[PDB]
Amino acid sequence: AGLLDGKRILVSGIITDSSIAFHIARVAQEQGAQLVLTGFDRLRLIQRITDRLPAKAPLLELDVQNEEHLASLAGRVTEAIGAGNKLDGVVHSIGFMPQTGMGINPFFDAPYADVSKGIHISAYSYASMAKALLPIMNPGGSIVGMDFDPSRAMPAYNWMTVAKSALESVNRFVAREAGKYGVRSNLVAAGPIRTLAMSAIVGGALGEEAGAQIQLLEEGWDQRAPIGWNMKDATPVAKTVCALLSDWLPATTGDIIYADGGAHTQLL
Amino acid sequence: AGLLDGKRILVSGIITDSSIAFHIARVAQEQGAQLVLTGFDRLRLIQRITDRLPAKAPLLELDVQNEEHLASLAGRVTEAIGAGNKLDGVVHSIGFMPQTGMGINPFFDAPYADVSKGIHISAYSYASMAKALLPIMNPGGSIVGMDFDPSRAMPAYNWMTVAKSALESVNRFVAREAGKYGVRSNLVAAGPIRTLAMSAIVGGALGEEAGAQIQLLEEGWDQRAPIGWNMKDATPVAKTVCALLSDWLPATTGDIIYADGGAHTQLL
Amino acid sequence: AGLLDGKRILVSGIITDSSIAFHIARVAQEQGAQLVLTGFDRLRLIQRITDRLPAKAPLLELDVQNEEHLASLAGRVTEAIGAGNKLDGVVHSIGFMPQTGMGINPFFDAPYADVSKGIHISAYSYASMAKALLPIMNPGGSIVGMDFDPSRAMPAYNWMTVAKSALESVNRFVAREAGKYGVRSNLVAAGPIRTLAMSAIVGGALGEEAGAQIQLLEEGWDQRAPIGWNMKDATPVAKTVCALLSDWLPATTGDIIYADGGAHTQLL
Amino acid sequence: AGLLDGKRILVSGIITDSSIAFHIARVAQEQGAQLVLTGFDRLRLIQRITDRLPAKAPLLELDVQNEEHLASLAGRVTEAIGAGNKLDGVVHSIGFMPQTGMGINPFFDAPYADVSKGIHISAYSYASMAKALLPIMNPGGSIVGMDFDPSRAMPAYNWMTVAKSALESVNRFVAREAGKYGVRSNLVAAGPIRTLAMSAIVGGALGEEAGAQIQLLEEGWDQRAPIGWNMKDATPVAKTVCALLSDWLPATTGDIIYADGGAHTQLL
Ligand SMILES: NC(=O)c1ccc[n+]([C@@H]2O[C@H](COP(=O)([O-])OP(=O)(O)OC[C@H]3O[C@@H](n4cnc5c(N)ncnc54)[C@H](O)[C@@H]3O)[C@@H](O)[C@H]2O)c1
Ligand SMILES: NC(=O)c1ccc[n+]([C@@H]2O[C@H](COP(=O)([O-])OP(=O)(O)OC[C@H]3O[C@@H](n4cnc5c(N)ncnc54)[C@H](O)[C@@H]3O)[C@@H](O)[C@H]2O)c1
Ligand SMILES: NC(=O)c1ccc[n+]([C@@H]2O[C@H](COP(=O)([O-])OP(=O)(O)OC[C@H]3O[C@@H](n4cnc5c(N)ncnc54)[C@H](O)[C@@H]3O)[C@@H](O)[C@H]2O)c1
Ligand SMILES: NC(=O)c1ccc[n+]([C@@H]2O[C@H](COP(=O)([O-])OP(=O)(O)OC[C@H]3O[C@@H](n4cnc5c(N)ncnc54)[C@H](O)[C@@H]3O)[C@@H](O)[C@H]2O)c1
Ligand SMILES: Cc1cc(N)n(Cc2nnc(Nc3ccn(Cc4c(F)cccc4Cl)n3)s2)n1
Ligand SMILES: Cc1cc(N)n(Cc2nnc(Nc3ccn(Cc4c(F)cccc4Cl)n3)s2)n1
Ligand SMILES: Cc1cc(N)n(Cc2nnc(Nc3ccn(Cc4c(F)cccc4Cl)n3)s2)n1
Ligand SMILES: Cc1cc(N)n(Cc2nnc(Nc3ccn(Cc4c(F)cccc4Cl)n3)s2)n1
Repeated sequence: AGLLDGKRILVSGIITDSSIAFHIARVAQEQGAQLVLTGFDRLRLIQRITDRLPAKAPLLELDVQNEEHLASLAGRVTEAIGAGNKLDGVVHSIGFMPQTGMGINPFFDAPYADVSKGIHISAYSYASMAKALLPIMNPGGSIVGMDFDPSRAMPAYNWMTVAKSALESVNRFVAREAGKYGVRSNLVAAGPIRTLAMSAIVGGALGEEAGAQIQLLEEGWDQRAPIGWNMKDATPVAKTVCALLSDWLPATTGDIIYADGGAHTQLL
Repeated sequence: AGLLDGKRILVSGIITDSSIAFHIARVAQEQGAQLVLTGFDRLRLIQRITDRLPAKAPLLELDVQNEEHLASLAGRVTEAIGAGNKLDGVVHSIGFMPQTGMGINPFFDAPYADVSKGIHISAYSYASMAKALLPIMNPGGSIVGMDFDPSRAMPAYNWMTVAKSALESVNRFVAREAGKYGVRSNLVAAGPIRTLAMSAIVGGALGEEAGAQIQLLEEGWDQRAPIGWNMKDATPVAKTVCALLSDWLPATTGDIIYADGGAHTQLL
Repeated sequence: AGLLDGKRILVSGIITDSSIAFHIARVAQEQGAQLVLTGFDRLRLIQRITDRLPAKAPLLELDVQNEEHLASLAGRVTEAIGAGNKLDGVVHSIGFMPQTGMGINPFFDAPYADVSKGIHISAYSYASMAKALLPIMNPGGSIVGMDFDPSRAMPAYNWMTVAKSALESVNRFVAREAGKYGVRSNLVAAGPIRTLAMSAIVGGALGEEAGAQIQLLEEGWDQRAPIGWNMKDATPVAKTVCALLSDWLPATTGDIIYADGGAHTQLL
Repeated sequence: AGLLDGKRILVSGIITDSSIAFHIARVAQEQGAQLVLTGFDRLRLIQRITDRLPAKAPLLELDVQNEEHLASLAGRVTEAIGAGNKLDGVVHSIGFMPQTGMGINPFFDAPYADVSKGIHISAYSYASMAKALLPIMNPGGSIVGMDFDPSRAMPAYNWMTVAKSALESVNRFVAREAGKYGVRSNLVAAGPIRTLAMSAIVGGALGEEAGAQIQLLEEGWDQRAPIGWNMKDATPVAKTVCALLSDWLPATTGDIIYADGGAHTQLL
């Protein structure tokens, strides 16, 4: 049967059909999973997109910055999957950093209010989500988050790299808490993916240099990667999240699995 | 419709039914894989152990230190799986370090001839095996090897830790070579497993202190592991090797997946 | 004759004579450096403590959360060292995490407002300080910050570990900026030291079950440390900051130097 | 006075006036150290080179592969520095990998006899040297070895990268032993240095493709390094070894100090 056959999985972070979460949800559904989806702000738009998934799935509003949304989350999920049922998987595919903190603006010019908003959404919310959903998770369960290797500095990513460094630390502590429930907590450090936003930067939305920068990053990534890297294909990343959601990585927690073509293991 | 259905996989390193390779072979077979097994010396003695696996599998002699064994290996594998057939997976579960380099003997007292024998078997042979089998491997294939996290020094493991540090480097270069074939190369860094040598030291073979050191390591490993660690259970390790042998980790190469209960991510 | 002879160095973070910055200031002064000191809140207590240093040094108010304090900082430093003079070194020995995010309070119960305050002071302010002081720094100069190894999760440190993970990332980006000035940026990852909040008999934000855990950390640190760890001696840490402030580590930037007795390199 | 004033230091690995050890020996002597030098094979030539150092220093024969040379080493050093005197420092600047294991030959084609020779000289000998000299070292002493970051694979370096991975592991264990003597053990991970052999490759000794590979590595290194990288200047590397030989890094052992311009901390 499917790799996630009979598993109830919550998938957050679908905004467009280019979203890494859209591919995670598609592959999970193809693999037998029953999903609950969470969306933020543009809920009629998210619903129009989630309608294109292989199967029907409840859509729940979740702004990770809203305390009431988090407090009611477990209650709202239980109502959607049915009383007496628990989640076997949670996918955090949420990330945000204002333009002041990521892009063409100098590193020193990012106001802390902006950096703090980005760290809240990109790092702290991994713990928020785990706090809310662990009480309605089954033993053997899995929490997966999305990472972009922050171990070395790079142009443009700036405070998003700082936020991913914090996310990596948050994951290690979430694992400590999750373990009390028999639940694993891990990250998928993916190589660059051509989402709508990335296609817009490459296209010059923020100028020729920011575009050239992303194309240069992508070129070197495919070059270093012993098996190559196709930024236009999120399926290898989606498959890796599903591997972690499955029972096939049962002794891995507080960790990072690199779905990057093996680029991080090569210098040149 | 198991995880490795229709896959032809070579599994090296079975000596007892406690061997990590025995559990890898058992889980792979349970998951629909057609296996070729390689054994070191015994063969007749090894065959009686492989006979206890869920299904029949050809047993081939392979001493990684013997040049003729490696030269003839691909030819012998092809004969066993049938002309026109190729391997989809290779499992290197081979390791050895003489008592002089691993145990109660001081680190400075290990003669280089002994360290060299251990490095040959435990590290260099990962490249030797890849060299021999990559020409008879299919695109999308996977080479998996066994590691014991050498990133920090520890008592007793001494030169076996040094050998694993070399193994980790070898795997990153093997990935470069394997990529030319569409093949991934990765290591499963396992927590301590009660195999032949481990059960011997615990049992008192190198005295009361040495046995006590291993029991203390194991206690602390389970303590650190947010999901715990059972050194008497190789199934979580075997399942992880199968995840890497599958098509569910398609963008991971030259890497290390930690099947250690998440112990390496926790300080205390 | 001294290691920092003729060097003008700014030292932040003195509150008591137990403060790592007090020892950095003392060793730097012993080594020929001319200092400018920055203090926060209790500027009367700070002045009396700084009066105990081997030599006189101007004391300037600096709350890293106050925008005006940062905007006026370079101007105020220049006034103290004399027009036409620039800093050769900058020491960031600033850290803070509320009791909700560091201690016995559950990890999930730390409100983001508290975590954000801690990340602002402990991580973001390293960039804030570099932004303010780099325009008044000389080529060959050095920015040093204080880190506590966050690569593995641990009890009690909780969100302070998350903040140090962010600090490490901030340092790599600050190095990029500093390099444009011929200035190096590095962190000193110290072993635990009994400073104001760490205090067990007189003062301290550490009490009851948390105090028990920090005692287990202490003993563990010294056991792991091949050269031992004295939590009551900040001199080895102070000497390491001075090594980075000197011209003896001229090719090291965006890095971490561990003054921890070597504990981080040992498993057991 | 000098950074190594009154310190008795053994310096190995001088073969040409371009050798990293020649610069280490020159800077150490400039900084007040009294040295003992060890040379291999071409001792009349080594003497001619070492005659160009700022001060006279005894030259001792030491082939790290010769057991008698190691057994007699401490005795021979004591005779040179005078009875009752001990070394305060030891510099291991020894490295070798045959052309089959480093260069233009395929990674899989390196015979183990060649790899074993290279690992013996480049990694194992760090432990051999420490075994021999620790009994004649003073508390507070320092053992320093030379490294080239092997954490990521790269073209051409092949089995030398594998040997450096082993060296890094050896260092962590040597630290455990050294600590019993109050002696620190660390490695200096240097960026590429234009030694005679490097100038020969760049110049086309192993063909145009190999030259271009080295030139490309060096170009990328200077690019990533926030403070740049001059492969033609060994002084920043020599100064870093001296910082470790001094009393200014007293809490650092079993570690790696990167004298690489900060390159290893930057992706691009
Ligand atoms: N695209 C890449 O190259 C890449 C690489 C590695 C990791 N990632 C990470 O993958 C994740 C998904 O990003 P993506 O590339 O699919 O882009 P995306 O824009 O499709 O996804 C990010 C999601 O975060 C959601 N979000 C933002 N603020 C929120 C809030 N307050 N509450 C709830 N949801 C909120 C958005 O609605 C969106 O659905 C992010 O964590 C991102 O950092 C992306
Ligand atoms: N047991 C643990 O705690 C642990 C932890 C991490 C990694 N590992 C690694 O897992 C692997 C398997 O070891 P194990 O623990 O299952 O024990 P094991 O004793 O059952 O297996 C090691 C195997 O190596 C084989 N071997 C030795 N020399 C050989 C040679 N010259 N040619 C061919 N084969 C040779 C032996 O025949 C044996 O089957 C090793 O690489 C080991 O280092 C073990
Ligand atoms: N003590 C340890 O075990 C240890 C270990 C590793 C790193 N460190 C780090 O060393 C540094 C120095 O801390 P310490 O241990 O000497 O203790 P400390 O309490 O004496 O020093 C922390 C300093 O931060 C200052 N500070 C707090 N909020 C501030 C603000 N808003 N603006 C400006 N200054 C502010 C305080 O006034 C104080 O001087 C910190 O960054 C700490 O995280 C400490
Ligand atoms: N040049 C670089 O790009 C670079 C970068 C990082 C590290 N390193 C390392 O720095 C060290 C110094 O090498 P270098 O580049 O200055 O070149 P080098 O050739 O001048 O020095 C290497 C030394 O090893 C000695 N040696 C070889 N076999 C020996 C044996 N059996 N016994 C004793 N000595 C022996 C040689 O005589 C020579 O003095 C080596 O460890 C090298 O790996 C070099
Ligand atoms: C790790 C990662 C990668 C991506 N795309 N995400 C999701 C995002 N979350 N917040 C973002 N905000 C911003 C501010 C500016 N940009 C555009 C831009 C850039 F300037 C430089 C590089 C890439 C991009 Cl897309 N995106 S992007 N997370
Ligand atoms: C990482 C790992 C674990 C196991 N079982 N292997 C396979 C081996 N290959 N050669 C070995 N040789 C020897 C010599 C002595 N011992 C026993 C011992 C010890 F003294 C100290 C620590 C642990 C052990 Cl098991 N094992 S163990 N590799
Ligand atoms: C890495 C480090 C060490 C120290 N002293 N600092 C500076 C600080 N800044 N704010 C702090 N605030 C707090 C809240 C509670 N405590 C006490 C406590 C604990 F409960 C558990 C562990 C350690 C400690 Cl110290 N300190 S500590 N940074
Ligand atoms: C880490 C490091 C760098 C250097 N030069 N050393 C010292 C050496 N020890 N043995 C060496 N042997 C060999 C075999 C072939 N080459 C030439 C060559 C190459 F093919 C590829 C790259 C660089 C060079 Cl120089 N050097 S070089 N250690």
